Amino acid sequence: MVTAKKDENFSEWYTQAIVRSEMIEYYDISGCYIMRPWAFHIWEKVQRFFDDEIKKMGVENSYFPMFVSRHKLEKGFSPEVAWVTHYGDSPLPEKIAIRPTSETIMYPAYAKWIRSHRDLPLKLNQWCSVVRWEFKQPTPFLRTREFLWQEGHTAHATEEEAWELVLDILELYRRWYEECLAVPVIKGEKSEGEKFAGGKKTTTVEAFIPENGRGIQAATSHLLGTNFAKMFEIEFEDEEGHKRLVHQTSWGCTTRSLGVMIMTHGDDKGLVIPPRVASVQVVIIPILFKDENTGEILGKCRELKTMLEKADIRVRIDDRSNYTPGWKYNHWEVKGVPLRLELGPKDLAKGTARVVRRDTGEAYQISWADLAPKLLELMEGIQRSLFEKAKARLHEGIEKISTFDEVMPALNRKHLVLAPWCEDPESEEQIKKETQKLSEIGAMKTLCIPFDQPPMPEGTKCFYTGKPAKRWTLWGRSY
Amino acid sequence: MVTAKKDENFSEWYTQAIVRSEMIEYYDISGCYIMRPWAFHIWEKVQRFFDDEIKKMGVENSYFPMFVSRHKLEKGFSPEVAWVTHYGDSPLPEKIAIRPTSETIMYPAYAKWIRSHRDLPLKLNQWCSVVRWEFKQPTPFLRTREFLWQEGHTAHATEEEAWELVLDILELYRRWYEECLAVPVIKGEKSEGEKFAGGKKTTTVEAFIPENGRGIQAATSHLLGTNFAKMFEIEFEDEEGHKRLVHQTSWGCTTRSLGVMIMTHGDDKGLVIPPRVASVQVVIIPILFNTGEILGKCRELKTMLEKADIRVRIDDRSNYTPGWKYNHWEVKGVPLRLELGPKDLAKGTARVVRRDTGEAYQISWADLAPKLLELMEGIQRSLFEKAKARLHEGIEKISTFDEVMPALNRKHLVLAPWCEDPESEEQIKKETQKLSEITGAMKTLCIPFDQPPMPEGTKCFYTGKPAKRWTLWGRSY
Ligand SMILES: Nc1ncnc2c1ncn2[C@@H]1O[C@H](COP(=O)(O)OP(=O)(O)NP(=O)(O)O)[C@@H](O)[C@H]1O
Ligand SMILES: Nc1ncnc2c1ncn2[C@@H]1O[C@H](COP(=O)(O)OP(=O)(O)NP(=O)(O)O)[C@@H](O)[C@H]1O
Ligand SMILES: O=C1CCCN[C@@H]1CCCn1cnc2cc(F)c(F)cc2c1=O
Ligand SMILES: O=C1CCCN[C@@H]1CCCn1cnc2cc(F)c(F)cc2c1=O
Ligand SMILES: [Cl-]
Ligand SMILES: [Mg+2]
Ligand SMILES: [Mg+2]
Ligand SMILES: [Mg+2]
Ligand SMILES: [Mg+2]
Repeated sequence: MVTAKKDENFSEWYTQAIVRSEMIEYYDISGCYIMRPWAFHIWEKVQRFFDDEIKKMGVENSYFPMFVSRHKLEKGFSPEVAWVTHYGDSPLPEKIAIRPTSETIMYPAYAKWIRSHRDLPLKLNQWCSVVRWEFKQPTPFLRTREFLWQEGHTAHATEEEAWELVLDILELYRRWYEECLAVPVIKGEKSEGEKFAGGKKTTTVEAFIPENGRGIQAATSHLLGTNFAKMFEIEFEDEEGHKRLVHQTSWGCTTRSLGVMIMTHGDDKGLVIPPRVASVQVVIIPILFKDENTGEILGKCRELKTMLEKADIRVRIDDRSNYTPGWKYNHWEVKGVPLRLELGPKDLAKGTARVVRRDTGEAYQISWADLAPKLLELMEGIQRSLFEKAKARLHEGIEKISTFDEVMPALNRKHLVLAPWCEDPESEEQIKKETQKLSEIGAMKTLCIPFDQPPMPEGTKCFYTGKPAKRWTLWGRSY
Repeated sequence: MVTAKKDENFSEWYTQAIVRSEMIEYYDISGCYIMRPWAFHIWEKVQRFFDDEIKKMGVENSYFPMFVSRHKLEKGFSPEVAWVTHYGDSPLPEKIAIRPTSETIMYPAYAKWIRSHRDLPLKLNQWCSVVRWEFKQPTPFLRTREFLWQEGHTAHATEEEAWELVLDILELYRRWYEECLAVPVIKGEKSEGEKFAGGKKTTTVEAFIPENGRGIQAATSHLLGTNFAKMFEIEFEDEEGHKRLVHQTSWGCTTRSLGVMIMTHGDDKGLVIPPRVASVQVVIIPILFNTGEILGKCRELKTMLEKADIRVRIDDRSNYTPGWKYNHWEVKGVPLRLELGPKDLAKGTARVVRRDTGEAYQISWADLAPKLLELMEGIQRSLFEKAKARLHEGIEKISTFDEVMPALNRKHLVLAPWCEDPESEEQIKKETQKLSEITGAMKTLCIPFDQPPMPEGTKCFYTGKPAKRWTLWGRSY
C-alpha cells in the first residue's frame, strides 16, 4: 500500500508507486532498473500501437548491431559513451562502444544501399536498447542509463517529403501520449540552442509535471536536412542522371513515456492505468468468507468473464485462495486496474455486480445484462476523463507573460511561461545563467516554440532583450 | 543472380543467398551483421508466434538490464564475456559485463520476489540481445557475437510442474521450426556431457544440414532442478510453514532459426521462404518494358488479395525488364510470383509461378484469392515434407563403431545404441577427431524421445556394454 502523498514528497511518492505496483525492481548498477511484467505489458501496448502505425507508412523494422567501432563513432556526448575494452581477460585490439544512438552504425549502410531515386524513400526503424552514462540524477523510466526505445531513420529525394514524414511521426507521438496514455502534449519546434546539432530542424512533443513544475521532452522528430548525407556520402541519381544528396529524418521515443503516464494519472493510492493500455481492464473479485456459496460465486465469475470478452474487454478473475478479498482490492488498486468488479453472495442473488472505477472511486450497481455496454461506457469515460483532467492541469500550469520580471515568480509557482522572444542565440544562454543565479539565492530553458502560436500584436517586444519579438516560446525548468 | 552451387560450394552459396536477397549487410565488427527487413520480418513473425503461445501459458514478458556487475556474474565461459571498463574517459569502479545470458541478473530478483507457495509458479520471459565473444568462426544467424533471442526462466513448487513446462516449451520450439519455418526437428534429451551443467536435464530440438552433414541445436529447454535455487537462495514457505527450494526451468531460441530455415529450403537460384513467414507472399510483376491499364489492374488485384490477408507487393520499377524482376524475387525467395501482361489483361487471367518447383498456373481473376491461399498451404507443406525426407535420408542406423567413419564421410548423422556411460562420449569424440585428422569430432546431438525398437540384448556400438537407448551423433555446429 502507498503512504507517501503525491502532493507532499513527490519523488518518494513516485518511488513507492512504481515499486508497490510491481512495475520496477531496483538494481545494483546505478541508473538501471528491472522492468517487471506489470510495467512491461504497458510498453507492449504502446509499442504495438506505434509499430502498427509506422508499418502503414511503409516503415520497415530492422536490427543493426549494438556495437560501433571507436573510429566510426569518433568521426558533449563523449562522456556518456560506454566502452567495451576486454573479452574475458584479453584486451580488444581496439576498444568498442555500445550504441548511444545509431547514426554512425546505420548511415554507412545507407550510403551503400542508396544509388538512385528508385531506392527512395528508404524508411527503417528498430526497437532496441541504448546505453548512455547519464550525468544527471537517474530516475526510473524518465532518465536511465540503459533505456528501451525505437529510433526511426528515413532518407528521401526531397525536403518536402522528408518534412512531411517528420510531422506524420510527430502526430503518431501525439497519439502515443494523448490517445494511448491520456497524457497531453504540446507540439513545437526546438530553439537553436536545444535542437539536435546534426539536424536542420527538431520537432518535439512536450509534457508537464505539475508537482515539480518540470517540463519534459516526450519524444522527438528531426528534419535532418542534408548534413548527414554530406558527411556519410549518401547520394543518389535523379531520373535525369545527376548526383543529389538525400534529405533525412530521425525520430525516437522511449520507456520515459511510461514514467510520464505514471506521474500524470497517479494519485495517493498509487497507479491509475488508462484503459487503452491496461493489460487487465477489469479485475473480477469473488467475495469468499465462512464458506458461504463458494462454488456458485466462482461459477458466475467465469460466466461474466466470457461475456465481457465477447466485447473485447480484458478481464482477469482473481480467484487466488491464499489472499483475502480485502487484500485483492488493495493489490489491484495500487496496480491501477481501471475497473474492479466485486461478486459476493448478496450480489449473486440479485443478478447484479458491484463495480468500482479506479480514477474517482465511484461505485456502480450494475445488472449482469448491462455489464458489457456499461463497462465499455465507463472505460471511455475513464480514458477521456484522465486525459481532460490532465489537460486542464497542463493549461493551469502555463502562464502567458510579457516581461522578464514576471519569470522568477512564475517558476516559484511551479509553472511554465509562454513569453514572446526574439530567438537570438546569446539570449537563451543568458536567460539560463540568470535564472540559474536567481534560483540559487534551477535554470529555466526553452521547452519549445509551439506550433499553435497565439497572435503576436504589432510592436510587441522580446520579454528579455527588449528587441522585437518573433514568436511565443514556452519556457520552464525541465528534466 | 546466385552463381555458387548449393551442393558444390555451400559456404559461398550461403553468403551469396543472404547478401543478394538483401537479408544481411556485412559489418566491420567481427561476428556482428546487420539484419535488413527481408530477414528481420521473419524474426518478427516467429517472435509473434512464440510470444502469443507463451502468453497462453501465463508466461509474462519483462526486461532485465543488459549489464551485470563482475561480483554478480562471477558468483568455462569466462573468455566469452565482454567487459565495459570506462564511460567516456572515466574508469568504472569495477568492470561491468554485457549479458551473455541472464541467470545472474534474474535469479537474485527471484530470491527476493519468491517468499511463499502463493508466489508460485513464477514465469518470466524476455526478448533481447545477448553478447558472447565466440571463439568459433562466426556465421550469419547460426553463430554470431551479438544475437537476438528470447530466454524464459520459470520457478515452480514442484519438479512435476517444472517438467510439464519444460516439455510444453519444447513442443513450442518444434512448432516454431516445423510450423512457421517448415524445418523438421528431432526432440531429444542431451547427454550428460552436452547438457547445461547448471541443470538436471536438458531437452533439445536438433536439426540437420545435409550440404555439410552437420547436426545443429535448434533450441533448448532445461529442467534446472533445485540447484540454482540452492545457489541463489530461492526459497518459499510451503503450506505448512516449511522452507522449500523452488524447481526451475529455462529455455531459449535465437535468430539461428532464421539461418536453419535459409539453408533447409534454399536452392541454386537462392532463397525459398515458407509462405507463413515471408514478408511478401505474392509479388505482382506487370509485363512492361505506362498507360495505366496494367498497373491499374495490378492495384486492383493487390487490394483483392490483401482482403484475404495475403501479403503482396507490386514491383512497378521503371528500369528493369520482367525477366530481371523474376530473378530478383526468386533470389529473395518470394513463394509466389503473379505475372500480368497485356495477354493476361486481354483474357481476364493471371499466370502464377511457385518458387519451390517452378510450376505455373493459369488462374482467372475471380479465383485468385482462393487458389493462392491453397497454393501457399501446398508450398508450406511441401517444403516441410521434402525437408523431412532429406532429414531421414541423412540418418544412418548402425550397430558398431566401424560403421561410423563411413557414415560421417557420407555427410550423414548416426543413430546408434549407446550405453551412455560418462567416459565413452569423450573417447568417441577424441577417436573420431583423430580419425578425421587422418570440427571433425563426432559428438552426441541428442537421445531422441522417438526411440526406434531396441532388440533385447543389444550392445553399445562402442563399449560393447549393454545398450540403454538409441543416441543420435554427428559432426555439429
Ligand atoms: N537517458 C534517457 N532515458 C530515457 N529516455 C531518454 C533518455 N534520454 C533521452 N530520452 C528520451 O528519448 C528521446 C530521444 O532521445 P534524444 O533526443 O537522443 O535525447 P537527448 O537529446 O539526449 N535529450 P536530453 O538527454 O535531455 O539532452 C528524448 O526526447 C527523450 O524523451
Ligand atoms: N552465438 C550464437 N549465435 C546464435 N545462436 C546461438 C549462439 N549460441 C547459441 N545459440 C543458440 O541459442 C540456444 C541457447 O543458447 P545456449 O544454450 O546458451 O547455447 P550454447 O550452450 O552456448 N551452445 P554452444 O555455443 O554451441 O556450446 C542454443 O541452443 C543455440 O540454438
Ligand atoms: O534524437 C534523435 C532521435 C533518434 C536518432 N538520433 C537523434 C539525435 C540523438 C541525439 N543524441 C543524444 N544523445 C547522444 C549520446 C551520445 F553518447 C552520442 F554519442 C550521441 C548522442 C546523440 O546524438
Ligand atoms: O541455455 C540457455 C538459454 C536460456 C538460459 N540461458 C542458458 C545458457 C546457459 C549456458 N551458458 C552459455 N554460454 C555462456 C556464455 C557466457 F559468456 C557466460 F558468461 C555464460 C554462459 C552460459 O551460462
Ligand atoms: Cl577476436
Ligand atoms: Mg541526453
Ligand atoms: Mg539536451
Ligand atoms: Mg556457446
Ligand atoms: Mg556446447
